[PDB]
This record gives sequence, structure tokens and C-alpha cells, in this order.
Amino acid sequence: TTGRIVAVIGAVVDVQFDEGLPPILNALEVQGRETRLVLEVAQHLGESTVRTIAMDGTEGLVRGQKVLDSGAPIRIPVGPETLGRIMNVIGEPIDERGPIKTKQFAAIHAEAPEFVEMSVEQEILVTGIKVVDLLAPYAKGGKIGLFGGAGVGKTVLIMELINNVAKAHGGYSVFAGVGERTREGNDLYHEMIESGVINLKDATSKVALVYGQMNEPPGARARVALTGLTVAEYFRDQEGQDVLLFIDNIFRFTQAGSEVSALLGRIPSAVGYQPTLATDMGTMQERITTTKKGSITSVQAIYVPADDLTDPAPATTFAHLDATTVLSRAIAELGIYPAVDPLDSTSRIMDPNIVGSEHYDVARGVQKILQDYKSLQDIIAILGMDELSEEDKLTVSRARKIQRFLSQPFQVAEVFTGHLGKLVPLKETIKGFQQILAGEYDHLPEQAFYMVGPIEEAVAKADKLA
Amino acid sequence: TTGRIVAVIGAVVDVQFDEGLPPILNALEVQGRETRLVLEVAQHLGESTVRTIAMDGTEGLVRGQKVLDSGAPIRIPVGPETLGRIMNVIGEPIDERGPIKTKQFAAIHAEAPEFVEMSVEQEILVTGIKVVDLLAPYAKGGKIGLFGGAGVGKTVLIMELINNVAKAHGGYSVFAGVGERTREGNDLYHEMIESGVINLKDATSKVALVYGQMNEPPGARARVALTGLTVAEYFRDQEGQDVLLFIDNIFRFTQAGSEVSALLGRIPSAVGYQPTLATDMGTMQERITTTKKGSITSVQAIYVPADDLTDPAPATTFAHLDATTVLSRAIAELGIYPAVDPLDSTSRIMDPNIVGSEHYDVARGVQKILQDYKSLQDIIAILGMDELSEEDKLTVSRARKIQRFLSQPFQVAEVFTGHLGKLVPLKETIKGFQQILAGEYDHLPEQAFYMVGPIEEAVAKADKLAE
Amino acid sequence: ADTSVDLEETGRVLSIGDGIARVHGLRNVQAEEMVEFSSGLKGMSLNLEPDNVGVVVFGNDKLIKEGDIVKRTGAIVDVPVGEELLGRVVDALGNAIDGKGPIGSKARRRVGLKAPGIIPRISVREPMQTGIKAVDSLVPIGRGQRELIIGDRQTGKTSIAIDTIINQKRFNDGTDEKKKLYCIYVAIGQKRSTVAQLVKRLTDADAMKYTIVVSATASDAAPLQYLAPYSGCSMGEYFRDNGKHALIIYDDLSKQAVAYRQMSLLLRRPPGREAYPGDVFYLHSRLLERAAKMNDAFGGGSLTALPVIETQAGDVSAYIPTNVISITDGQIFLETELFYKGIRPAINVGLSVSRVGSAAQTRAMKQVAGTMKLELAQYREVAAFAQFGSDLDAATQQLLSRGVRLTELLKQGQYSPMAIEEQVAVIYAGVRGYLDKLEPSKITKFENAFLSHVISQHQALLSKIRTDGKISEESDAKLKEIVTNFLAGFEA
Repeated sequence: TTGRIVAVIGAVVDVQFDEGLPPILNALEVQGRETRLVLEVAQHLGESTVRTIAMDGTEGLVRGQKVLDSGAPIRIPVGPETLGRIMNVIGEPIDERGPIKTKQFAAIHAEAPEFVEMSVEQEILVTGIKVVDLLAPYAKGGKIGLFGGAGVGKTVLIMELINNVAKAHGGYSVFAGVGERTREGNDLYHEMIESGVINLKDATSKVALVYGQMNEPPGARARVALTGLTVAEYFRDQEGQDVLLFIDNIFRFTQAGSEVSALLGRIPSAVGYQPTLATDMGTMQERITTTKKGSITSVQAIYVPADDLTDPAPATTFAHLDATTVLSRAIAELGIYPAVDPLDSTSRIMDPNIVGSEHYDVARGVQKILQDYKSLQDIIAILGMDELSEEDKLTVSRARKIQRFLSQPFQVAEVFTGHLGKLVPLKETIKGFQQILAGEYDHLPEQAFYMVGPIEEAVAKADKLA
Repeated sequence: TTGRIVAVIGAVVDVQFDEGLPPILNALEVQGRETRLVLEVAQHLGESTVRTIAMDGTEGLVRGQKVLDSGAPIRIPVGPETLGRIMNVIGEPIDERGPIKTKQFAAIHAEAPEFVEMSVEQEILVTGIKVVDLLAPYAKGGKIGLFGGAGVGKTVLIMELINNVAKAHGGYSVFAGVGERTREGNDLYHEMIESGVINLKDATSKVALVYGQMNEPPGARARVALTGLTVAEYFRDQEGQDVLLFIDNIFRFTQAGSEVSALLGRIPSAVGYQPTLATDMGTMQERITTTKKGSITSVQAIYVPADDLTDPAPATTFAHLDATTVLSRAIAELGIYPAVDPLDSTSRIMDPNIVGSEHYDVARGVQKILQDYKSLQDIIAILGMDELSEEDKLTVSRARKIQRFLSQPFQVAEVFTGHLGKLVPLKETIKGFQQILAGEYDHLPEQAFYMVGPIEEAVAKADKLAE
Repeated sequence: ADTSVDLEETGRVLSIGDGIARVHGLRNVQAEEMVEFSSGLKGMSLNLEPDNVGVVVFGNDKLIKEGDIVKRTGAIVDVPVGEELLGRVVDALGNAIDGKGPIGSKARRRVGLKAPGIIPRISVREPMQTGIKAVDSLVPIGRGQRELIIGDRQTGKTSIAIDTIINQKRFNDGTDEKKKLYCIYVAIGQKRSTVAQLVKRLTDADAMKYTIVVSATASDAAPLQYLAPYSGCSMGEYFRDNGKHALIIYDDLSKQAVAYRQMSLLLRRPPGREAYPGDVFYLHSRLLERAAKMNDAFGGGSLTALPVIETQAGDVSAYIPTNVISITDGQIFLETELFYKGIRPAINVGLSVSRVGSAAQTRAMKQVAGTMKLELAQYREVAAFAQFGSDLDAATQQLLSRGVRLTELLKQGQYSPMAIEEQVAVIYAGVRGYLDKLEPSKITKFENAFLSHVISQHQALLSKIRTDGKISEESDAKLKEIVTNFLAGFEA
């Protein structure tokens, strides 16, 4: 079918059809252009007109221009031949390595797995990161979220996890760059090549890359997540594969939505966001999941605007995760990295019947002492410690040593910590924290605990501090 | 006249009349319904179409449905045969006891008493509640308001006043439940009966009841108060009696209006409220009043959204009262019930010329010390208490004891406090505080002053606590 | 003369977008009636305008296009109801989602029915035992009562509800049909894997048998999420209107409000305070008024509701939070501060209330916890007023000594709902002062030891307290004897 462009406003192109109106979600190709311009139908305004969302800049379009119904929704190359390749929202390669020659093609809009298809196995995923492992442990096939205001550690944490987990993972990985920096895509691609997870020589690549960055028009940013998502769904269900899915940043998808929403003509909801915010997050978040057919461990970075976690975007995302790592500017500014807020991160696995009571008791032990320190802080703030009770001052000592021992050097952040990256084994974490709690190091100085791996290194640092 | 329904959107129904357009405020009845559906005309949209508010559910209505102009605003059965009964927004019995055979009927909409109809007598109305009496005395025939956020004591306080005052009152009482809990109208009805204020066998009923609870559509909620108030105005004017009016909760009248407001096509005023809030409140509040003909003693519960007393609604209502009892979740949170805020409660009779200087000097004496202590609170919090002057650590003492002596076990909250309800007489109150202020109990422990009636119980409780 | 598509019982889609169809025709539809789309997709007639009908769609509007035929159903929205649903997982319309076969439903019920009036009910008097000391002792819940569970994300709100559902096996596995409680669990805006996790645990506890689970999750259309509560309510009234007893959990009413807000804005209804419809209070009042206690004249059955609401930054004064606190018969407020501090449940004594009071409590419990609530309130205050031991007397040293010991007893783990007599035994020990000399740290351990002893050895005293339902003078004497002696041997 051939329609005609009737109106153009930014990324919202209205096209009229005479015979055969395309259903909603169908991709149309604008005619008469140097490059592909896909339009995704969004709604039937009546009068044989359809309101659509462009997938690329709309400059140059002209009213009356011809548009062709592709007959289906954006469809993209899916299969193992996407492994080691970089692709677009609309599935075209952007790594200058030729066509992605796949047997099948999948449409980016699918329904979420049914209730009966759900899984409930809960396995802990150890990452080697002290704070995460001890207090808000991730889980295989689970949904993890790293909340962070600008420049707090979301990406560095994804990188370190890619390093500590993705690198020795049997099975595939999918990195979906949504609304982030292009240089980062470039930094990663080349790094992936270097460590050999991307091999441009053989078919041994274990990563497929999808990108729709900070330079794309809203509609592209609004759909690349769906695109990375689809790639991952193929490995899960069509190959019963154990997938790893990294997304930086899923907040950008929602923001993209807010960008076009007025153009679609909708009364805004709170904070200027689109009234369809939750359902849009929902039908999308619900496909990022493990099932009986396959496993999807997904780590999603969630940018928090103005640092406000009460913002509709981040606020609505908590409910979709199994584990959350809430990063803090306040902590970061103290020099503690990763800047994880220990009393604000959680994990549905923090259950005695899953991590064992030893783990469950150290974990709750650490939080209780930090919570206690937290209430003393108001008074410590005007009057310092003098007036504090001998007992209270011991919580404070221990809390400040536990707070420091929660920090740790990442390989990925070596250039900034000035120290060699460390990976601490769970039992080493459970332990080191026990002792601290138990008063076995009340003699060491705080600084001994800052930026170290295992407790054994904290004792040493103390000697060096003399 | 006969109109047709042209549009239905929630509680708002637009009707088109071919000939004869029913005036604003007129009630129309929807034809073809198992139950009586009344639509109050709200506006003349033009084109012989009127916009109206439904007095009940709009489910099953159909475009084109017939509607007859009743020719007059909602009119209800008013008179003595309303006593002991339970009525609707539209005046229908809802107690299953048959028709209400009144001689007359009254329209719920009416003008408020003229300026030359006002009265200015000011008699204290003792309640038995230490706090109210001491600091913010109610006045017979005056307008009283109980302000409070969700769950701080508005209703229980209204409950103990019905007991300590309504029960002995020689005159009628009208209790209008506006947008509150259905469970509650059933608790009160059956309590009225068990105590004979309501008599189902004879004509000894001394209380009429009207209800438009929270399970009703905005429309019903925007009018029950009117129905309630209308019943009360009858006993005031046509009989000339001393009426006691209880409304719980008048905020619901205003929330009702804000709920249809947008469907009435209005730009919102601040905080979401409708732009006609104050005037809507004014033409109503101005009827709830004592005149030269009769006397009304209205006790209105006033909800405070988000606990913010500056919210356009609670905020707009202060001016309509002669006495105000402000309840606070910060006080309640400490276990001090009734949770009245001693520094935010006021009465127009707290005048030496009206209650006397002993009453007055004590009250103000108690308020100074609580204020004095409020100011120090935040400071000894951090800097501690050592540096304080013995002069100042005595006011911390006395204040903390007064703070307690102001609590009291209500007779309607034994299920809550686990304590027998106490009613204290005005002189037992004035005296008790006078002595605490005088230093006459600086030896007893604070706890001795918590949840007790008269000062003697505080002394006895000290011993019991003495071990 | 093909006359199948006249504009009185059928219409044609003028436009469709974001789940709202503007249907032309449908001249005889009734407000709130259900209609059908060519695609087998059902919708509901919300706006009846002069020239169009605004239809909310119960499903993906992607299958709807301009021009589609829409057909009346003649029926105001309803759903399957009755005993057939027990042990099954249904969507917001009644359809099964446990792929365990069709529901054998013989009854139907309108999702939106006004709550029974004044006359058909009777004061709440029968307890609804949660299994949680803190709750059953300080903020008692009776049948026909609405008690709200409110708190920030992760403070434990759902747990209260699960423990409650699980605690009901006691009576359901029993003989007495009046003590039985059928449960309904409505998930709204939640995530499918979480619900799947939820129904697993219920199954593992042998609780599904008496539970129905209405699920309206994160990807379900706004209108399904919106309806879900009314749907589930109606399934609970079946039991309520038939002299049986039901318990419904609305988890949570926050996500529903969002759904309502979305559905509503997309219909172009002017946004109000905080962007929600001017009638969000009404949205929840209408629903929760339905939980009720009917008099013997109407079967004496009941419906008890436990709606959940999520606060932000523990701010309970917030508009929605207070909107709902002003409808229910009390609230259970959970704080993250208390939770981290070790106080789990994180119930905030001071801020939680039960408007039913002791009328929803057995005499055994009333006897032990009659004044405890205001005691703990008054304890929290002085505990603050002496965060500097300000030359404190005895009456307050005693107050702080009880306060701390009692606080430890109200603590509780998960999935182990206690029996009423078990609660009375342990609170008893504290409230009576027998523990005023034990070390706070000991208290939890002591309760496990003590309870062990009485359950094993003394079930005669437990069965009597349980049976008489009160604490007689001899039971009270047999108890004093046990605690004091065991306590001593315990502190050897």
C-alpha cells in the first residue's frame, strides 16, 4: 500500500492511505530518500490517516510524499550470525562488515511470556564485588538494576560485571546501548575485540551488539531496547540458551518516550512524562525475563534524573527487578567506590533459606550497624563525637570501618583508583565482615580498610600505615 | 417537561429538553429505572441542553433515555417525624421502616439567614474534656470545628461529645454523615438505639439521621450535608428549638465538588480544587447558624488532606467557626489522646470577660509553658540538658506533666485505651492545671499524669506507681 | 437487505490509539456495558458522547483498526464467581492463566456493585487472626474489617499478607465452617515472575486450595489493572453474601491508581491533583466499602480487605496515602528504619491503628494486650526524651525496661504464623514483668525455648486458653508457675 505524508512535526509523521490502512506497529518505508527511513505506525487517527513515529531524522520530508506499507513491524536479523556484529534499531549492520546473513528475521514487537511459562528457580550469581555479593546479591536468570544519578558509577559497574561475569560465561551475551555515548560503544567494541569476545576472524564471538545512542532522534532511542531485546529472545527460546543481557541505559527508552509523547498529542502525566509511562515500561520489561525455555540474566543501568529517585522513570522501575544496586552521589563524594548505598540496595535472594543464615546474619548485621551509625549522624554533625557514649562510639568506629571495607578497586577503574583491581570470593566477604562486626579488628585504623579486596589485605595495609 | 439524555460521563449527565428548560438547581428524575435516579441541574450549556450531576450511579443509562423535570430542587420530608429515622440525600428512608409521613417537604437549597437575623449571645458549653474546656471552650449555639488528618481522632471526639452533651440535651439533634464510613453509621444508629436516643417503638426519638457515605457517587456527597442541614433548619425555625448539629465530615462536601469539577468544564484553581470552593462553602456554611428564631450548635469534623492545614479546604473553613479543636498526628503519635494541639486550638470565648480570669490565666498559663517547652525541645535535643538553668528545667518538667494531664481516657475509646472513660467537670480541670502550674506536684512522676481524669487520680496513680 | 450491522446494536471504530477506541454507532449501549471487537477483544463503554462512545480496551489495541465492527453484549461488565475458582490463577476478567483448564463457573457477578448499606450489616466482632503477634495484639483485625498495609518499597508489606493467608490453614483444615476463611490475592502492576514465585510458596504451604489469585500484571493493559480489584472483590462477595467468610488482599492500590490515571487521561478527562483524576478517592472508597460484615439476616458472612499502598520516603502524610488511610478501618505502617534496625515486622506502633479495637480480639488476647499499645507509644517517647539519661526516676526506668523487653517479643520471622494461645503465652510472659530482669538480647531465644516447652509438655493449658478463649484464674496461675520456673532454669 502507498500512503502520502500529510504532516511532519519532528519525529511524528502523519501519513494518509487511500486503500488499505496499515495496522498499528507496522513499519512503513518513506519513498524518495538517500537512506532508509522507517516509520512505525502508532495509531489510527481516523479519516484513513495513521500517526507514526520516524526511526531517523525527518528533515527533507515533504507533505504529499509517498510512503509504502512494509506489511509488517520492524523486523531484524536474528540468529548466531548477529554474534560479533554491531546493528541498528532497524537491524542494519553499522560495523562496515557486510550484511548480516541470517536464516530468520524477528519483529521487534512480541508479547511477553505467559504466566505458565514463568520460572522460579533462585540461584545466587556471585560477582566478586563485596557490597553487591554481601548485601544485595544478584541471581542467575534474574533481573538486576543499577540506579545512578549522572556520573556515579553505572557504566563502570556494568563494565566490571562484564569483566567479572560475562567474560567467563558459557553462553551468549547481548549488549544494548540505548541513548548513551557513541564513544562508549566504540570503547567497548574494540575492547571486546581485544579480549576476544568479538572475533572478526572466526565464528567464536560470544556477544551481539545493538546501539541507538545519544545522537539519534527520539523514535530510535525509543525502540533500540526492543531491538537488543529481540536478539536476546532468539537465543533464549530458539536455542534454549543461557543469555546475559546488558543495557545502558534503560532510562533513555522512557525519556525517548517522553520526547515524542506531546507530539503524539497526549495530555502529559506528572513531571511532563507521558501518561503511558508504566504500560510502556511494562510490555517491554516483561519480555526481559527467564523462562522454562531459556535463561536471561539482565543487568540494566538506570539513570536517575537530577538524582531524584522519586522521578516517575526510576520510581516505576523498582517493581521490575529482583536485585537493585542504588548508587549514591553522597557516598561517591566520600571516595567510596562503588558508591553503593548499603541501606538502599536489596535483593529477593537475601533469604536465609537461599544464601544460608551465615550470609543472612552478617548481611543484616552490617546493615543494622550502618543504620545505627546513620541515626547518630545528626548529632555527630553539630557536636562531633565527644559527647558520644563509649558504646555509641564503638558502633561509629565499626560502622566507619565497615563502610570503608565495602569499597573496592575494580580492574576497569584502575586508572582512577591508582590500585590494582580485586575480585573477592563470597566466603571471603562473609568472613571479613564477620570479624569486623565481631570486634576482631577494633585496633586497626579505618584507612587500613579503604580500597582493598580481602580482609587479609586490610591488616597488611595497617602494618604499612604502621 | 421531558428531556432526553444526550451524554453520560461518570456522575455528569447532559440532558436536552425540546420545550421548557428546567431552571438551575431543579431535580430531574430519570425514567425507566428500578431505583429512583435524581439529576440536579448544574448548568445551562445552551441549545436547550442542561449539564447535571447524578444523585446516584449512572450505570446502565442510555443516550436518548427519558428524563422528566420535577419542577423544583430536591425537596425532603422535614418535621418531627424525621426523628429516630435514617434518610437519603433525596429524602428517602433507608432504614426499612416505611415512609416518613411528614406534613411538609423542604427544598435542600435555600438562602442563608440575613445579617439582621444574627444573634450574639455567648455561653460556654462545658464538655467534660480537659483540653477543650480549659483552652478552647465550646459555646452554646456557636460553630465548632474539629480539624484533623486521617485517623487522628476527629470522629471519636465527635463520639464522646454526643455522649457527654447530645445525650443530656433537651432539644433535637441531627447527625449528617457526609462521605464517611458506612460501618460507622451502623455503629452509631445501633448505639443511639441501645441508649434510647433513638426509639423504634414510640415517638421519644431525639435524633434524626441523614447519610451519604463514601460508597456514594460525588453527587450524593455534594448534597447530603444540604439534606442534613435542611432537616436541622426546620427544628430551628418552624419549631424554634435548640438544635445540636453533627456533621462528619464536611470536607467531603468540598471533595465531592472537586471530583466533578473538571467534568463541569472548569480551569482548576490551586491544589486541584474547583475555582468556586470558597463561595460554594460560603453559601452553605452560612445556613448552619444560630438565629433569633432558634439555636444551632454545630460540631463539624474537618478532614485535612495530606495533613496540611494550609490546604485550600481546611484553610478556607477556619473563618466559619467560633471555636476550633485542631488535632495532630504528631501528638497522637506519642499516645496522647485526645490528640488536640494546645497551641493551635482556639475559641472565641477565651476571654476574661466571658470565662473569667481564673479560667483565662490558667489556660494562657498552660499555653505559655507548652510554648516555652516547644522552643527548647529542638535545642536540648542536641545540646542536651545540663547547661539549662534550674529555672528552665522545671518548665521542661511541668510542661511534660501538663502535656500528659491534658490526655484523658474517653468513654467511647475504652476499646482503644484499655481505660475507663472519665468526664471531668470544668472546675476540676481549672484547678488541676492551676496546681501543676503552681509547683504543687513537682514531686509526682510524669507517668502519674498520663491517661487519668481529675488530678486526684494522678496522685493516686503516683502511689500505685510508687511500686 | 443485510441488516446485521445497523447502528443501534453495532458501531464502527472511528479511531483507535493507546487503548482507547472512539466507536461510532452503538446507539443503544449503556454506560459501563461490555462490547466486542471484530478481533474477539472485549472493551468497556465509559464515555457515552453525543457523537461517539469512548471505549476502553481490555487488551492489545494493535488488533483494532479504524472501521472495525464493535458489537454490544447487552451486559454490564461482570465475571465468573464461586467456589470453582479456589486454587486457580485468573486474569482480571476471570479467564484462567494457570493453563489448568476452564473454570467450572455457574455464577456470574457484576464487578461494580455498590457496597451493602447500613441496615444489612452488624458490628465487626469475630477476629481475623494474622498469626503475627505485633498485628494481632496491637492492631487487631476483625472480619468485615478493612485494614491497610502501607510502607515504602521492600519494607515487607506483602509478607504481612502472605503470612495471613498461610495462617488460615489452621481453621480451613478444621471442622468448623464459620471459622474458615477463603482468601483472594489480587496482584496489580506487579511482575509475572513475582506472582509465579508467590503462587509457588502458597502451593508449597498448602494454601492454594483455599485461595483464588486474580492477576493483572505489569504488561496487562491499563484497564485490566484498573478492573482487577473490582473483579477480585466480586469473587469475594460470593462468599460474603452466602454466610461464608472471605479475605481479599489488594496488592497494591498504588499501581491501580496509576492505571486509573492513565486510562482516564487517555480518555481526555482533565487531570487533577497530582495528575490523578479528581475522583481517585472515590476510585478506592467504592471498592473498599464492599469489604463488610453482614448481619445474620443476610447470612452473617463477611469480606475482610487488606489493601496495600506504597509510600515514598516513608511519607504517610502524602495525598494518596492519606486518601486510603481515610477509608479503611486502620493501618499497619512499616518503616525501613525499624526494618534495618532489626525490628521485623517493621510495624510502627505509634502510627498504626485499628478502628475496631479489642472488639476484634479474643478475651485471652484482650486480657494480655489491653493497654500495651498506648504503653509502647508512651515508651517510644521517653526512650527518645532520655537519649541523654536526664536524671530519670523509676517509673520511667521501669517504663524503658518494659518497653525494650516488649519490643523484642513483638519481633517475628516469616512464614511461621502463631496460634492465638501461643501469642497469649509469650506476650503474657512480658506484660506481666516476668521478663523485666532478662537481658533484651536473650528475649528472642527465650521465646523459642519457652514456647517449645509449653507446646510439647503443656498443651493442656494451651488447649484450655485456646478453648475457653480466656485466661481463667487457674490458667493464669498455671502460667505464672511455668514461666517463673522455666525462666530460672533458663537463666542458669
